[PDB]
Amino acid sequence: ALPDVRDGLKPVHRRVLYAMNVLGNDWNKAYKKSARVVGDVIGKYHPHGDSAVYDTIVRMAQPFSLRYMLVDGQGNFGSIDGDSAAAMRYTEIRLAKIAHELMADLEKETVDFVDNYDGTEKIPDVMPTKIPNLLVNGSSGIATNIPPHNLTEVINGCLAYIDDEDISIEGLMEHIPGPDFPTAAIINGRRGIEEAYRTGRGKVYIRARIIVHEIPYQVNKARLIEKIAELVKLRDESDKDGMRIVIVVLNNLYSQTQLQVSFGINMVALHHGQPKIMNLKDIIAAFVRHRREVVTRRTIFELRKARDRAHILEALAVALANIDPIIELIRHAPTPAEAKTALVANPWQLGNVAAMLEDAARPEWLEPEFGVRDGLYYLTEQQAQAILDLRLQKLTGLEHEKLLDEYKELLDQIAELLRILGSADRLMEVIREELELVREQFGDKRRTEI
Amino acid sequence: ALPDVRDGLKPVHRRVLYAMNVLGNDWNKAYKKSARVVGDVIGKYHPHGDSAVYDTIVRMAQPFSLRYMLVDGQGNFGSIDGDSAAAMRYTEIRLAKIAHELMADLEKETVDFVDNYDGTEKIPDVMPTKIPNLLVNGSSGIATNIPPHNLTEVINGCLAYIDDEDISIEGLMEHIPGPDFPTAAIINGRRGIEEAYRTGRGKVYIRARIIVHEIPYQVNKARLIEKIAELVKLRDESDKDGMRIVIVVLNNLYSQTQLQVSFGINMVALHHGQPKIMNLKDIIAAFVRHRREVVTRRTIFELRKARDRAHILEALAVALANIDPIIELIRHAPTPAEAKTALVANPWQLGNVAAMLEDAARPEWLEPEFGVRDGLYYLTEQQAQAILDLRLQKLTGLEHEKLLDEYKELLDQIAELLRILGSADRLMEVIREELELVREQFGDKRRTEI
Ligand SMILES: CC(=O)O[C@@H]1[C@@H](C)O[C@@H](c2ccc3c(c2O)[C@H](O)[C@]24O[C@@]2(C3=O)[C@@]2(O)C(=O)C=C(C)C[C@@]2(O)C[C@@H]4O)C[C@H]1OC(=O)/C=C/C=C/C=C/C=C/C(=O)Nc1c(O)c2ccc(O)c(Cl)c2oc1=O
Ligand SMILES: CC(=O)O[C@@H]1[C@@H](C)O[C@@H](c2ccc3c(c2O)[C@H](O)[C@]24O[C@@]2(C3=O)[C@@]2(O)C(=O)C=C(C)C[C@@]2(O)C[C@@H]4O)C[C@H]1OC(=O)/C=C/C=C/C=C/C=C/C(=O)Nc1c(O)c2ccc(O)c(Cl)c2oc1=O
Repeated sequence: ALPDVRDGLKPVHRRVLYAMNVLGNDWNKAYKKSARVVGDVIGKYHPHGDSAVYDTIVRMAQPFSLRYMLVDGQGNFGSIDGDSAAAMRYTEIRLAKIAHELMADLEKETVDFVDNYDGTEKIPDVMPTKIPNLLVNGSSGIATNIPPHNLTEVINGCLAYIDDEDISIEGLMEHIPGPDFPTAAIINGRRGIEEAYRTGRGKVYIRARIIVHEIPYQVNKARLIEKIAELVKLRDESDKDGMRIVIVVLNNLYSQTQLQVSFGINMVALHHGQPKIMNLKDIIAAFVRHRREVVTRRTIFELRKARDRAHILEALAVALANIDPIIELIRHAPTPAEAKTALVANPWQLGNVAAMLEDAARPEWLEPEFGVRDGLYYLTEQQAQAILDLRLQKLTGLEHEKLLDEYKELLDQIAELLRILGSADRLMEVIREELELVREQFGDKRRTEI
Repeated sequence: ALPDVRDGLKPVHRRVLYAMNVLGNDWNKAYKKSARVVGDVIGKYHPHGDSAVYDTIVRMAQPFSLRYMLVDGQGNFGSIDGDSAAAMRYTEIRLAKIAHELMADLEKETVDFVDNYDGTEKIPDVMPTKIPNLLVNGSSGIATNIPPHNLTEVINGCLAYIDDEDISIEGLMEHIPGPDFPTAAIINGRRGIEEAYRTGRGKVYIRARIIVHEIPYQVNKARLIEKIAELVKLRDESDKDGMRIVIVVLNNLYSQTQLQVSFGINMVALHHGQPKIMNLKDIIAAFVRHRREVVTRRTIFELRKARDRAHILEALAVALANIDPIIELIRHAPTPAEAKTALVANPWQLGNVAAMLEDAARPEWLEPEFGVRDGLYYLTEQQAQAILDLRLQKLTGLEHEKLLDEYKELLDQIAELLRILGSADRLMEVIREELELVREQFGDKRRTEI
């Protein structure tokens, strides 16, 4: 019921986006019918059959609901007049490009996973988000009430915090002057913004921009129009190219109608598994600390993966340099178990890959009796099984070359990853550069006037 | 909305059972949560989110609903008193053993498949059922109304029809004297049974077996009890070990209460894509004709599959008999494309598999320039790619032996399949023997007294 402070998501949102990721329902592939994603979420992650899962998909696609849409939707996803989306069998969805940034590096052991409801699947506890989504898209529930914000502004605030962790709320507000609604309009109550940013709680007012061009966030246009007719105890000329409501009285309309509304900001989020009231700085610090954890864990993962792969490739290169005796050995083995034991029994000469093979690339788990030792290769059982799994086409010149090239590139990736892990400065710089690139790729203009 | 005469299923039932088959949710594996199957059905086959999919799962598991349950359910699936099943996240299901007979040989091109709703999946149009499910489990909908029947009886009727296609309705009724309800009780109206079997339509009456031990099919026990209290302008002592309702008056109760109900038999099913009223003989003939189509198509499929596999294995055996020159060829090939062209360029000597290799096993699509020709093997490109895909462990003695043994068994399977396809007598005998085995494995005692 409360969003996680780190990714801004509640469980239902996270389960939806996760299912889309697992489906490969990517920004650069064909749309899928909404029903497919709904069915996957219901069966694997959120085993309830009411309207919440599809409702969440629909909200995440509506440009009048989310400041940065997380779902790219095609078809009828409803309108600001409150009409419903078409049924899930008709609408088409895929991940928005920015949703890939929310889930960047999820496959790289960057976040803890928890059991799904039947213990057959894992689900991330939180997304390894590059986007400060809690602030930029906001959240509500009945309690928390966090308005959306401009991504450029929020990223600038994160970077200012990284530069000076003692930055004041006033300092942060030089970069983040207030909320930014997808529906634009006007905010009127600067003290309310400051009190929210300082304490977590502050009430602000949102005013429409007689011709009405923009209305407050979360106001239903058709209901607004009916409300005006009822108080009159007007035409809607809006279209695809923008909103246009046609109607002294204006101040009166602002006084008794949703042409002005209050927004009670109440920044409550899950923080270390507990609900907590959080100010602007708490929220930014939590996001930054999350980036530190993610990037560290990612770098460790990549280093491990690269060493593991390089280790398998060493075996393959040695076998392919010793192809005749390898074949002679396997052909005379009664069974695959005996071939594997014969492979590991006696070390192998390195041949023309000697220079290429001769500590940085050794997996940390590899005991000292294995690997290159005195110009000879001592294979593990796993390495022997990889030789036994080699297809005959890997003996052709090009496939042999590709393996050697892959090994060489891994050696360079490993040296680089060690330099990064070994340097707090490098690691912090990766974090910053990632934020800055997010700003360059996805940052847009402010819409709401403060 | 109407069941297919051949499998007795409506689309929703077929989509449920199909999803369970695709999931591998088999009788001899662990139960899965109902929600998983629901989610898969909704996402892939039946993209509507109301109660129908789960309701269908629940009905198929209830021993008071289906004469032969198609779902094996564990947990609370509701009762004859009309209480609801527990929610889908709590109940556990797998296919009943007999449901595997309903879908036997589905993977062997035995039935036509149709597009699912988004054109990303195939769904069978009908199941290749060994079970005459329309009769044994019945159907209803608002119209068709077909009561359930005893499997032993119905199979005996099918076999009697196969022996004499001119069998009369009276002849069939020597094997099938009437319906058989899962809830037992008593049928009172033999003319109604005969008129239904002769014409498709007949009305019959079902009577409870004061102590009530059995009640009519589709009667809710709790509602029956309330109905008796209302007319009285009694205790339920039923338990896990059987039904027991405790209450001259009896005849009166039979006259004004569901201790007796009418069942209007109306045997309407889909037949060649059209709704048709069908008599007993029409229904049996349709099932038998379906078995003829299935077994023919299955036999053709197996023959094709076996020839295809044998053809790939011939290439592998020849390569493994020529392992040195094969390796020399591939090692000196600049790329896998050049290795493949070199493999196919020149025919191969047969070596010690000559006797084993030397028309019955040739795929029907294989042009005469390929295969064994004058003691030499001419490879296709596909066969060359299979050699290139061979893992080094296939050179060990045991893996080499397993390949040769597989080829030998395929040769014998192919000779047998040709004998069957070539003989209407053999083919009809397979059909009969399959029915008889169904009767032996799944046949049980009559429950309802006529
Ligand atoms: C507290 C509560 O509501 O409990 C519900 C309970 C009463 O009912 C459960 C339920 C309903 C119906 C059925 C079921 C249920 O469990 C049987 O599971 C059932 O599915 C039912 C069936 O009908 C069957 O009968 C049925 O009828 C249909 C189907 C398909 C299946 C079934 O045959 C069988 C099955 O057993 C769902 C259950 O819901 C849950 O467990 C969890 C709900 C989570 C909702 C989160 C909503 C979030 C909204 C939200 O965040 N608003 C947002 C914002 O304000 C918001 C603001 C800013 C912003 O940026 C964002 Cl992104 C925002 O995003 C937002 O989403
Ligand atoms: C004619 C009709 O009823 O149309 C329905 C239409 C009115 O409503 C459709 C529908 C309902 C709800 C929703 C939807 C629908 O399309 C949105 O698809 C929706 O799912 C809805 C949502 O709530 C969402 O809002 C929602 O609220 C919940 C979820 C999870 C998804 C959504 O957020 C979004 C989604 O767009 C379903 C739609 O149903 C169908 O298309 C097909 C229904 C087939 C039913 C077959 C029942 C068979 C019973 C039967 O055979 N009885 C049996 C016997 O008597 C019987 C007798 C003997 C025997 O042996 C057997 Cl086996 C027997 O078996 C039997 O089954």
